[PDB]
Amino acid sequence: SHMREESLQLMDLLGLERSAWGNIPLMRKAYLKKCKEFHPDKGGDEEKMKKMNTLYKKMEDGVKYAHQPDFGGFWDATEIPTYGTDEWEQWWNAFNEENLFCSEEMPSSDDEAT
Amino acid sequence: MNTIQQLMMILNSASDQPSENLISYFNNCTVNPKESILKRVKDIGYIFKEKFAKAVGAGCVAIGSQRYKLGVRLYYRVMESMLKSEEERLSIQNFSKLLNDNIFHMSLLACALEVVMATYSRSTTDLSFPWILNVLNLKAFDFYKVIESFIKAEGNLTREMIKHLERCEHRIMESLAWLSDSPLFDLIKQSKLVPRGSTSLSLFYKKVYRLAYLRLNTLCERLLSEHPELEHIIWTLFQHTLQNEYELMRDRHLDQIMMCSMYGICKVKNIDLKFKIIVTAYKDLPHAVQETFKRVLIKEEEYDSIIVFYNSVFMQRLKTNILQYA
Repeated sequence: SHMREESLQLMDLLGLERSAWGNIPLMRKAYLKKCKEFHPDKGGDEEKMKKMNTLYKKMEDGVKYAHQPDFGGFWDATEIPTYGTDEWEQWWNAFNEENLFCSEEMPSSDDEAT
Repeated sequence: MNTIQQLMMILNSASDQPSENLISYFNNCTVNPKESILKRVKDIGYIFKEKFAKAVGAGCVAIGSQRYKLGVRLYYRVMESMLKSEEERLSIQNFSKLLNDNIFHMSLLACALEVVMATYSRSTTDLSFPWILNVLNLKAFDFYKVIESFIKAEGNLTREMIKHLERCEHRIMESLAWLSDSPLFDLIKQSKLVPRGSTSLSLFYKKVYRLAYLRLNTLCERLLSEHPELEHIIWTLFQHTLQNEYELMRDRHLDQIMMCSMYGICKVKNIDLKFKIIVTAYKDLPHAVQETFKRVLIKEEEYDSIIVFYNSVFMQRLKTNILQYA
């Protein structure tokens, strides 16, 4: 419905050019930049960011999934959570504290070869 | 050559009483250190002889006395050399400051005992390096300060015996220096509230980087052949940790930081490096011990796995410093 209207409406506040449109990864690379630059001290985007998020996610959706009929590249990115209320720093911190966290476990142990 | 035999000879035929010439030095000091250093040797004696026996079988106190006794001759022997090779460079002939400095003697003597002890060592409940320091109540760092100068003040050290001390020195830089309650810290701070203290700590650091880096290199080449531009972005994190977040080394090991620096940097750049392989590779380095990445200090006297150290401490402390690399 209003997809093409939100189109420019999102590429806008995202600071990207409508000629690298449906490129979600390159759009994410951007969206994240707008985060590493947001400060509820220089910016009052508390509302102009709440949208910057809502829309982008509505465009990522069309890709982040693996379809029963399995075609299309595979996603595997992370997770940009709906930014509704959670204070920006508690959110922004959370997100990185994750893209930097190690979810592995040490290995079994020694060998047995000869 | 400098045969283990040649040394054993010079030691046996050496005096147990300071050289007449080595006394000329005492007598040229603002404050004569004779009785001072002399009373030391004696006091240390019991302390050693005993904290030696109470760690080695029984009935063999003779060997004890012998080792220290011999240790002592080497001790004086060096000092003189160490003093002559100081009159020359830096002309002066006095030397009060140094010869009255408890730690000096305390370190020189230690090193000898470590060298004496380690050559008559084929026999011997093991006292390899680490030991001696806890006997003389000597701090790792301080012992380290005398190592370089010591190897150079005795030409009768076997090529092996030398490597033994080089290892020691190398061990103090990778962990011992940074042990809990070690002057290395309390010293570093003070250099951030009044720079230009002396070429020493900044020198130590110099030798450290020389160490760490090369390991960092060894690993970076294997586990990171593609896009090498990272080798230098890790090192930076690393240094930064040493320089600004040094406290993070308290009761930890250089290698421990290197790795975490490896992981965290490859993680903000979205890179194929799994801690799994990092630790896997780490074993191939000519010294590493599984113990280094399996037991890592965390909170109090609680140790867990490098990974835990990472997510609960590393990642959390220099988090901000990393995020500006994404």
